[PDB]
Formats: sequence, structure tokens, C-alpha cells
Amino acid sequence: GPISEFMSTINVEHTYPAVSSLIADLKSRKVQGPFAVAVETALVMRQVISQTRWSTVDQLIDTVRAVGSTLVKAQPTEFSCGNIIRRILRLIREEYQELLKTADENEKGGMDMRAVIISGIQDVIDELDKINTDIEVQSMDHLHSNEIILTQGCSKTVEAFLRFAAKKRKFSVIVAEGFPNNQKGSHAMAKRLAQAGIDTTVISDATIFAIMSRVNKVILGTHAILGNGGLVTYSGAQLVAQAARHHATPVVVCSGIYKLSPVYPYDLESIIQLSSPDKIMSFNEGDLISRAEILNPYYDYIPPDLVDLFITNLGGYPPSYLYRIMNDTYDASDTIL
Amino acid sequence: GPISEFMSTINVEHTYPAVSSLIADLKSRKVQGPFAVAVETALVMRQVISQTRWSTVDQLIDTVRAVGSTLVKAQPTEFSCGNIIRRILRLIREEYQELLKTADENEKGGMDMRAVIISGIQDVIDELDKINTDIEVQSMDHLHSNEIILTQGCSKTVEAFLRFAAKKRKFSVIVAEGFPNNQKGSHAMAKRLAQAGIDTTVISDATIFAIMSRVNKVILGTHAILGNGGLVTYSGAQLVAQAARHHATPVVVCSGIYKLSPVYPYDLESIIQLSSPDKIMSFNEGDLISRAEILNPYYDYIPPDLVDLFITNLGGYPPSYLYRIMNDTYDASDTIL
Amino acid sequence: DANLQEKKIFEEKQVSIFSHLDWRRRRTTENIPKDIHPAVIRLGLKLANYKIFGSNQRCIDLLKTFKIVIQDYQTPYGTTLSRHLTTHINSQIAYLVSTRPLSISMGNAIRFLKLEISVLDIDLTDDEGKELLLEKIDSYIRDRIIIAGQVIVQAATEKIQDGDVILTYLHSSTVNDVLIHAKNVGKKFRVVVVDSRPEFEGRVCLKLLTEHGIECTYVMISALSYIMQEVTKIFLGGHAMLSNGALYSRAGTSLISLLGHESNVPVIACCESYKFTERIQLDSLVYNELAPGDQLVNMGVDDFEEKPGVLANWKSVKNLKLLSLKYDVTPPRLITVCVCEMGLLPSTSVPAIINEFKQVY
Amino acid sequence: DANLQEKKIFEEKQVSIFSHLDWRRRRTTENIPKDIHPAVIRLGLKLANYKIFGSNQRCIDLLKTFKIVIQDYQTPYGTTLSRHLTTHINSQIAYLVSTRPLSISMGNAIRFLKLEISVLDIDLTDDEGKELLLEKIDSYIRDRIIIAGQVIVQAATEKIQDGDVILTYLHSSTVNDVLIHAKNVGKKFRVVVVDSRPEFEGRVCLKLLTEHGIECTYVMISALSYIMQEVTKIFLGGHAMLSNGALYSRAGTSLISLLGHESNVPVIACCESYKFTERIQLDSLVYNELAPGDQLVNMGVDDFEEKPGVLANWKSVKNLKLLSLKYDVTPPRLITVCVCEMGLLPSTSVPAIINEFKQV
Repeated sequence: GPISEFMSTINVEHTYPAVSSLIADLKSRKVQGPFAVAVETALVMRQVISQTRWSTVDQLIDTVRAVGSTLVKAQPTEFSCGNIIRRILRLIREEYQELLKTADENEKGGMDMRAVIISGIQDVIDELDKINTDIEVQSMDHLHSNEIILTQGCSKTVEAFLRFAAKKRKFSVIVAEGFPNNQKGSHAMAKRLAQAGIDTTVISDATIFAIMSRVNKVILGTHAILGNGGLVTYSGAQLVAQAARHHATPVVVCSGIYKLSPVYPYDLESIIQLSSPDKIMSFNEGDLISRAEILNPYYDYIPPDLVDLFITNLGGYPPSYLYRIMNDTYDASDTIL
Repeated sequence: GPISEFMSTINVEHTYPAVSSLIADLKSRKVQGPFAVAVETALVMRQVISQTRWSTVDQLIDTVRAVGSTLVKAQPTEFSCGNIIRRILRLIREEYQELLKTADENEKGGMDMRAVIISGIQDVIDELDKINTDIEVQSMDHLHSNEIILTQGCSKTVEAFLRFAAKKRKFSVIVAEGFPNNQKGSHAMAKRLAQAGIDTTVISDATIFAIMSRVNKVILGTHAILGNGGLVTYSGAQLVAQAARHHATPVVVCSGIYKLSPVYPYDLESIIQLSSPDKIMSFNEGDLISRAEILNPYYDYIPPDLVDLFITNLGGYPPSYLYRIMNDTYDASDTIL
Repeated sequence: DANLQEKKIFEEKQVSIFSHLDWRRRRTTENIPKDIHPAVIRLGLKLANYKIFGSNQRCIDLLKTFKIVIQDYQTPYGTTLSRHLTTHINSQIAYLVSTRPLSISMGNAIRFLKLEISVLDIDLTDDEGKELLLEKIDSYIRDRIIIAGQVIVQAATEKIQDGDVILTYLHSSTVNDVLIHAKNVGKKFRVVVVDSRPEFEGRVCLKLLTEHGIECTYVMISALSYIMQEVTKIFLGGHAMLSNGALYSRAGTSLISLLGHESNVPVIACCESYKFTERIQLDSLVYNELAPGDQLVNMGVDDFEEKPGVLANWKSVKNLKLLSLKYDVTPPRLITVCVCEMGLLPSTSVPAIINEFKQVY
Repeated sequence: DANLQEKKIFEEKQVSIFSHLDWRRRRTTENIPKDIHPAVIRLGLKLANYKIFGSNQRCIDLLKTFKIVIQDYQTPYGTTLSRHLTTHINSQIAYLVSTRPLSISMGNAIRFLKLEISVLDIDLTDDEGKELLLEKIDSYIRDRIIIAGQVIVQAATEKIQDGDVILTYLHSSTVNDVLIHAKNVGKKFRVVVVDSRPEFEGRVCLKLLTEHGIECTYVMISALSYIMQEVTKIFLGGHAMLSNGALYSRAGTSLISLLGHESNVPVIACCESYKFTERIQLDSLVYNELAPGDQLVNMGVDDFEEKPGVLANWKSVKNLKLLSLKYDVTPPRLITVCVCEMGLLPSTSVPAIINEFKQV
């Protein structure tokens, strides 16, 4: 049940324009990354709420769902889209059921709750700029001096996770650049980690198995978490988990909660995305680019039975408890969009 | 086929008296441990050869294969008794077959080999006062500065193995007292290698798991190795093996070759002898000792699939290559004595 | 001074793994502050000097003592009871922690009582406020522990089968309280009692079960490989269950579970609910509590019997240090069941139960 | 020098787990000694500046060079050939070592050549001793390397099955000669070519196989989890096989093996016999060989080009140090077979074959 069944593509552009403008920005990867998708997904629905007129609540939850179903097929793999939607849907039917009852409680039809949703939407937006700032503080219960740590590729959440510990504890981290797609940011992170007083070492992606033998913990940042606790993460992370489990090395995941999604990884081949081979082999090698098959995926699936701990804005939680974070944050009716 | 089916006890007592004396010292635990029984066994078989009179190799082989089968019956689980015997038998059949050939090679059962076998037996003796010195050298290929090592109980071979590294490389060692039986020797050992410059840390036998997380290697000395590569080790060593396996921590065994044996551990309950329960519960607690079952196992068995490396007087070898030492050191006829 | 000590407590993050574990203990009443209630003194002495001090009886005696504190409390005339009472109590905790670190059991009790003080109705009076939360405490001792125990034992003994061979380790009053039941309900079975150095807590378990007429078998932990071949079930009482499903009990508890699983015996964890923690531990070294190293010097089969050893000068010999951790964590892949008063749950289901009590709106 | 250096090389035993790995390299001929035959120098440069130098071709070019040394050797006729010749050779490796550490394919060859020196009879004249050694070397090249390769190529090709899709990684000229020989006999299959940073040694295996008309796919190592689903077999040419059964090859060789095992695909190890060793390692850090960290600075998909990395000052930035090992040790339980010229053996059967040759 998408939106085009409700509103004509042209009148959508007049009623809620930013929606139609977002889909373009969403398919063209003008806005990628789960955070940038998340915050922009919210404040788009802000204007939507501030622009739709309606009478009964069942109009909204059927309307806002419909735009979401298209807002997903724009680029579905950027999961943070629906997660902001699915959370909004519960946000209204909670604000509904609380008001429909507190009015019944005032006893011996007022769709003017739009500004409450906006006060509820902006609440979740303000939570996003409060993702790392309340996650970085969990380090001092996990990072300790003289320990050896391994991560992979740029991940500011993990970056801020360590640097907070570096304030008082001195220790060492090991960085595996996320070749080919996380190369740039990963190098930068290590250069920043060095300033904070962290014996940081940059290694090729293939040097992972070698050094893990003397690694205490591995910290990882993901691109999203799926309904089975599995991980969709930027390329080359399974190399770390598989090398970790081979050494009984604990695996820790520092992720926000807006990436936690209930969609179930049915077929992986419809999850991973494939970027341009230009990041792997130069266009000049013309003989090769013709005679061969060149692929550059930039996601990676690691199964849930491989993560030992989840650092979230709500706290540390085993993977076998993620579901209770879902049902306390979403609604099973909104699994599919 | 023991000796009593050949020679009367008094004849045994008068012909080879040291035998009858060594049998008593073996059953009475007067001679104990693998090394002490090794040298005493070879010392006995010296006089045997120096006292027996014969004419054929067969009658000689049948004699030594007779005292051995009885010497084993004395106290069998101290396998080093037989392993010295089997080593002697092949030494004869070899030395015979290499002189028997020099005869028919010169042409193109003589009892002169007496002083030759003695000059071959003593070669075995002098090889024993040499194990550790030959073993203590391989350390600098397996120990490195700032590493963390675990050991259990008194084990000279392992002691000299480390102290040879401490004279140059500086590192730390964790020692688990072999309660109840290896208690005394373990503490002193920890004190000794402390003087050698080893950051020594003594733990109760229950803290094995608690620290294996940050341990690089576990190094172990055994009481004997069996025909399946399995280990008969002094009490409480499966704790360090199972904890290692749980942590992907490599297990290395520093042992001489005389403790190697081809007996196949058919039934374990015939191997791990038990000692007095005095060592775990005092006699005073008379109410308990009457109402309860008190057992103190002397030995422990750790299957071969748990040992990653064998340090021997001949070099470092995987467990799967142990057989090619036996078939190069013993003779398959003398597996059963 | 405290910041000066806090500077010291920073420098204790050095090469040694156990650099951070706090060794500072006060075992005497020298220089005690005045605002320390007598019944608190007698407690702090029992904490630092007792050894068979189960994590349950501690929480009880702590609460029963806290009643006597509150009962004798006297708020200043210029301030109601709720305001400026934790401050008094907080000044009691800081003493008790200096005798021996707070157990997980004791901690959550502090966190609970500190809460009910806050939510306490201001429009009451002293004798109204006091008399109230003394029941809250007595209720906490009723529902959270005592009754919960009686549920566990009955729930645990149900899975005891005639012909079993039970293995406990190092005297858990709960685990004793279930075997004695299974004896009195007629279950035909027998017990293996695994003990270990230095303070052989297992004997007192052997003493109890013997005086109840239970076939018992006593071996040190070094005999686990030898003794597990007879065992069919393993019963463990925990000091706490982590939120990842791990079990936080005494030292050998990890090996007991490990050696058992590699011999296909189940690890049954009997632990109450108030001993659940929102925290998690990847290693048995980040969060723990030490015992004095001298206790394993007297190498003999005793601990008070002052017969020396070779390590008596370890405090004075360089490159030599003895230590004895008191707890370690056991991964949940080794724990088979947790026996909370909500029934037999899988250990991984702990944090939900924690979040279930947070229904306190 | 070495008196003071040996203390330095020992003072490097500290916190960094790589502190012991020697980093010293002689890349130029500055202050070079004189005992050094030219053809050795030309090799010393190739040892330090080449980057696609197969472990076999080194041992070949090393020995062929050693031939010329012994030929052009002029024994002091105040003595004989035997004495004062290894001493001459010993002073050649010390240079050749300082330009790049000795491989395992080379040491054993050197360790062998030094023996035949010590055993030949003194009755032979120098011109007789030379011509003898030249034969033993030429035999060592054909019997232990070339022929052994030709056997391995065949035996490995046997286990190739029509419809296969096999995976190589980082240009092992042995495993190339298999695939090459595999298409010529008409085996229907295709190849996956796993490459990795910094010196993309893979894109030359892609060149070779493509220039032979082989279906091939090219992905970096971070795509292993995605591409292993297609693969059916894995072929690896090692730098050496340890005596525990482990395979001592380049960087990702472990992750290739590990990921394969966790996908039920086999790890076939092709490695000649003379690369075997009595050495045994528990971790990939005890014994290894370093590479210049600066090669990591280059960002994009090219080695030496115009990529001013954001780390080009790492040598001068505090607390930031790059490194890149170039060999790692893979345990046996991932390697399923070693295909040596003695046939297809289980990896753990290495030390027997070593003790096989040691009967002399």
C-alpha cells in the first residue's frame, strides 16, 4: 500500500513537496548514510504532518504509512528511513490511546494534536544529536589501560567511543582500513586517535588474522541491525568477526538505536549493495575490465551469533535481548511498509 | 611371560639381586617419579647384562623381556620403566643385526657384545643427564618479552625451560600450585624463577579460567606420554587445558623422550592411581572421614587433540608426529611386555 | 585527600592486569568517624572477618541493621526526614564498603532503599515515615529473597531424579537448602562436593549434608576430570547473574561449568532475582574483588593453623606476588538453566526480568 | 658495529608486539664492501626492489648466481677449495640478507649447498670440485623445484572437476601454472581472484589468466564474505609449510582459508617439498618479515603514483605508526591437503618428508 495509490505524483509535489524531493535525493544517493537519512527523514515528515489536513486518526496512520512505503522503495537498504517512520506511527497511536483514554477518564475527536506530534517528532530528532554523547560514556566500563583494541573503517560512533576513554586511560587500538570504500575516513580516524593519546596502528585489511592473536577486544560500528540481530555493516567486517571467533576474542558493537530494524534478512543478495568497480581496479586497465567480472560491494552481513555485546544509547545489551528493544520502540504491524 | 616362569625367586634373588631390590623399591614407592625410576632401571639392567651368562641372542632377549614384564608388574603406571627396557631390546637387535652383517660382509650370536651393550646402556644414561640442557635451549624460539605464560606445579624440565629465557628476555609467568600433591614444589619453583627475573604470579588452582583471557601460552610438564599422544600429567592439569581450549590459547608441552610410551590408554581407570586422602582432608575431622568418600587422584589425563606443540630433547614436534619417534626409538614387538 | 587518593587510584592502571582491582581494606575500628551506628560496626567487622558469609545473609543482616539505623535516626528540627537521610545512610555505606566491597546483592538493596526514601510522601511525619519503610524492607526480605528461596528449592528439586549424582561447589546456602529438601521429600540421590583452596568452603557443605544423612563425595577441584564421570547434574548458586546470561560466582565456578559441559552434564544455576545486574562482563578481571594473598601461604590443609611456607616473604621479594581472585564469570553457553523465582529461565532472559521490575513507574 | 648493534637489536624487545621484527634493509650500494661478486649485487637489488618475486624464482636465481660465484671463485692455492669457500659464500649472504631477509626457499637451499661443500673429497682438484658442485646445483634446481612443480601441477589438476569455480589469491606462480595447465587439458571451470592492498599482487594473476582465456572475477579481500558463496575450491601456493601442518604464506592467506572452512569449501595447498621446514610457529608474529609502512600511505588503486596520503607524516607524528606484515601462519584445521611432489599429503605429514631427506 504505497502513496501513489492515494495521491497523484503531481499533487504530491504540491501537497508535500519535500517528500518528492527526498525520494530524488534518496535514490540518487544525494543523502546517504543512516544518520543523514534518519534526520532528514524525520524533518520531512515534520512538514508532512504540518501540511496534511484530516479528521480521524485512521486517516494519518494510513496516510503516513503510504508515503513511507514509497519512501522505503526509494532506497530500502538505508534502513534508518522506515525506522523513523515506524517509530512515528507508534508515536501517534500512543498519543492517541493516551488521549482517547484521558478524555474517557475525564467523565462522570480533536485532530489538533498535530503540534503534539511535531513536539513528539522534534523529540526524536533531538535524540539523534544525543546518540554518541550518551554512548561515549560507556567506555570506561570496557576499555582499560594497556589493552589492545581492533576496529575497522571510519565510524564516528566508535571513534567518540574510544576518545572518551583516552581522556584518562591510555591504551592501544588497531585500525583496519575499510578497503576499498572506507579507506579515506579510516586513515583520518587513526590520525585523530593519535592526537588523543592512543597507540594507534594502521594495517592493511589482510593483516587482521595476524594481529588478532594478541588482541583483547574488537569494537565495530555497523550500518544497521536487522530483525534477527544480524548486522549490515560496511565492507570487510566479517573478516574481523570470523578472525575474532577463531581466537575467542570478544566482539563488541557500538551502534545507535535508530539503525535497529525489524526487517528480517530473508535473502542477503537483496541486501548488499554494489558500488562502482572504479574503487577496485582503474579504468585504464582496459584489457582487464573487459575480460573479467569486477565487483565492489560496500556492505557485509555478519550473523548475530557472533556479537557478544551491544553498546547502545540505552545501554549494554546482549543480542538475545534486542527484540525487547524493538517491541518497546516499534509496532509489529509496521514491520512491512 | 614374566620372569617367575623362568627363574625361581631365590635364583632371581641370587643371580640379579638389584632386580629384586628394585621391585620392592618400586612397589613401595621408594623410587618414585619417571626420571629416578628411569636411571635406576637402566642401572639395574646394566648389572643384569654384566651378570647373565648366555650363548644366543634369543635366550638373552627372552631374559630381558622377562624381567621387564615383571619390573612393570611391580608398579606399572610409572611407564618410564618399560620405555627404558624397550629401548634396550631394540638396541640389542640392532647391534646384533649390524654385527651379524659385518660378519657376512667380512666373509666376502657371540656374547662379546656384553661390554658393548654396557657401552650402549651408559649412552642411554648419559643421554638422561642431558634432557633439560637439551630442552632449555628451544625457549628463545617460543618465549618473548612481555608475554604471559601459565604453568602448573613443580616440573624441573619446564623450570629450566623458562629460566634459560629470563637470563636475556624479560617476561611474566603465572603458576598454579598443583594442589594437593604438587603444592610444595610449585611454590618453591615460583620463588626460584622469581629470583631469575620473572614477574611471577602464584594462583590457587581455581583461578585458571579467571586469567586465561589475557594469557599468551600455557606450558606444561607431563608425567608420561602414551601411545596415542595423550598425556598422563600430574594432578589438576586438565583445568589449564580445557580453559586454554576455551580461549584459543595454545598449549605446549616440554617433556623428555623417556616418558614417551606406546601403551595404549585402553581404560583410564587403570591409569590414574590415587594417593592418600590425607592430602585434602585432615584425619581430625573424624565425623566426615567416616560419613564421606575422600579421594585424591595423583595423575590427570589430557587427550592429545589438546596439545599444540611438543618440546623434546630431539626438537619441537607436533603430536601427530609422535609415532615416528616411537617407531624410531622402540620396537613394535615390545609394546606388550 | 580523596582526589589525592583518586590520583593514586589512577596510577594503579599499569602493566599488571590486576592493577585496577582495589586492595584497600579496613579490618579495624581505628579512626572510625563518629556518625557510625554501633550495629553497623558489628556488621563491618563480620564482613571483613567472616568467610562463610553467603551473599544472601549479608543482604538480610544489612537490611535488619539498616532498620535499627533508621529507627534510631533523628532528623534535625529544621528539615524533614526525607531530606538529609540518605546523607546519613551514605555516610554508613562509605564505611561498610571500606571493610569489604559491596556484594551485588547488597548493592541493589541500597539502590532500592535509596529510592523509596525519595518517593516517600513528604506530607507524613517521622514516626509515619520510619514505620513505613521498615515494612518495605521487611517486605523486601519477604518477597525478594526468603520466599524466592522457597520457590527456587521447590522448583529446583522438581528436576532432581532418583538415581542422580549431584555436584555442588563451595557451599551455597541456597544449593544446600535444596539438597536438604530433596532429602526430606524422599528423592534418592547422592552428592559430589567440589572444594578448593584457600579457605576450603566445601567442608562446611560436606558437614551440613552429612549431618542430614546424604551420601557425599569430597574432592578438590584438581580432581574435576576424575570425578565428573560419575556426575549427572551440576548445581550452582551464584553471587549474581549478568545481563548477558553469564553467571558471577566464586572462583572455580567457571571450570565446574566448563568441565561439565565437556562431559555432557547440565549446569543448573540457582540464583534469586535481586541478584540480577544491568551490567555485563567480557572477562573475569574488569570487575572483581580480591582476597588477601597471604591466605595461600600457609600451604597446609588448613588456614588458621599457623604453619608457614616458602612464600611468607612474598610481600618483600621483588618479581613475586601472590593473588587470589574471589569471583569469575562463566559464559552463558555453559549455563543451561537459571532458576529464578519466576521459574526455570534461560540465563539470557535476565535483562528482561530486570526490566520487568522497572515497571515501578 | 655488530657488537654494539646486537645490543640495539635486543633492546627492541618491548611493548610493541612487532618490536622484534627486524626492519633494517640495504636498498642501495652505498658503502658496499668488495667481497661481493657483481651478479650477487644485481640480485641484491632485485631482492629489494622487485615485488613480484616468486619464492621459487628467488631460489632459482640465487643458485644460478651462486654458480657464477663458484665458477669465478679463485681459491687461495695456499689452501684448498673446501676450506675458505663457505667463508666466501657466507660473506655473500650477509650482504644478500641485508637487502631482504632470506626466504625459506632460499635458506634450505643455502643450508644444503653448505653441506655438499663440507663433504666432497680433497683428492679432487679445484676445477674438479667446481664442476661437481655446478652439477649438484643444476640437479637441485630440476629435481626439487622444476620437476616437483610439474608433478604438483598434474596432481592438482586431477582434483579439478568440470563445473568448478576455484579461488586463488595474490599471484602464486605455482597455482597459476596449474590453472594455465588446467585450461589446456580442457577442464571447464572459472576462477575467482582475491587481491588485497598494498601492492595489488593479484592484478597480475588476473592479467596472466585473462591472457590465457580464463573466466575470472576480481574482488578485494574485503569482499570475501560476499564472493565465497560462489566458490567451490580454494588453491593456495605457500611460501612454506611448517612442521605442525601450518601454511606459511602471505597476508590474507589465513582469512582465505578461514572463510572457506566456514563455507565448507576446501583449502588445497600447493607447495614444493624443499619449502618445508622444521620450524614451527604458534602465532603469525614470532617469525615474519616487514614491509615499508609508507606503501600504505598511497590511497587509491595504484602503487607508486601521486597519492599524498593523509598519513605521509606518520614517521613524524607521535603515537601513529603504520605497519604491514607480509606473511602469516594459518593453522592446519583450515588447510585440508598439501599437494607436494610426493603426492597429495595431509598437511600434518610434513616433518616425515623432512626426515625422509635427512637420511643422508
